[PDB]
Amino acid sequence: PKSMQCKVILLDGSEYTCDVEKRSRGQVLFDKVCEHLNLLEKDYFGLTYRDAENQKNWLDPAKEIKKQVRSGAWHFSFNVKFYPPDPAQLSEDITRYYLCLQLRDDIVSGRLPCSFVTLALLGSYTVQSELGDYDPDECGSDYISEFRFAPNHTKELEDKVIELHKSHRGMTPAEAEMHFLENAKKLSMYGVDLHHAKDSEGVEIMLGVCASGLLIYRDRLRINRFAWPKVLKISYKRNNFYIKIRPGEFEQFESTIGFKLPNHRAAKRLWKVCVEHHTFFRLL
Ligand SMILES: C[C@@H](NS(C)(=O)=O)c1ccccc1Cl
Repeated sequence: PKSMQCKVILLDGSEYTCDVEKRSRGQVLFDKVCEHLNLLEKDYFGLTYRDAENQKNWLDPAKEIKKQVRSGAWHFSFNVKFYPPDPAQLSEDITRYYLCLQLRDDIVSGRLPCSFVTLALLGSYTVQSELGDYDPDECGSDYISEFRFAPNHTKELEDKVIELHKSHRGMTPAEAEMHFLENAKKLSMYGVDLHHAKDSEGVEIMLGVCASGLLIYRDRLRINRFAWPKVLKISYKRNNFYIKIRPGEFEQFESTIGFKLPNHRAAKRLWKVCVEHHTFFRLL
């Protein structure tokens, strides 16, 4: 039996290596990674890989790994797939911990925009969790933390993290992690997966997929939002992604909104992430 070596970037930035039989389905690798992480609440997570145009794809746990990575290296990342709208309801602190690690990367990367004060508050909870109670000894007036807090660091931000850290004396890691989540979960881009698209008039938009529904970011003025109840059906054809919207009571006919995606693969990827999030919505 022939086995392929897999490399998985974990959310702490470390590498996990294991072997699976070469015809293995994604679930086999995912189960190994989750066991390594002592993770039981597995349904919120997934593995991604980078394709031959270097975009993120979810590894489908039901399909052979070889038919998804195809020509590429068996290199993957471990990621949050479904962001819980209420992290306080997860059963395990270790689940909340990995969710925090993912969000820290969402913030540093700029995928999750955050005000100065929220960047500092989130950072303050990360420090409390990681180092425990504030200590002046390892924090001079010139202190800069090893922790990455934001897409752009300033001395201002470092100082505000320290000032807020001082207020958390006696907080345990699980408590600090829960506060981090209670704040992060309220950010307007929490758990929003963004896709570049053009509207039916060829105007560049962003489509966001999340637990509550679909977002169309035409720009800062006019964000259209479709709760999952409002979406009748989704479809893709060629480079096109179409959404059917229920009529208001007594209107007779649903409306169709069409979008142009970069290519066929980008359309299919959007479709699949919408289907997966809609099932998520359905079962909450
Ligand atoms: C899961 C998906 N099915 S379908 C028939 O492909 O549109 C769906 C069905 C109703 C609303 C939204 C979505 Cl995403």
